[PDB]
Amino acid sequence: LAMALAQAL
Repeated sequence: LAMALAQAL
């Protein structure tokens, strides 16, 4: 989850 968000932003 943390990674998904980091990449999205």
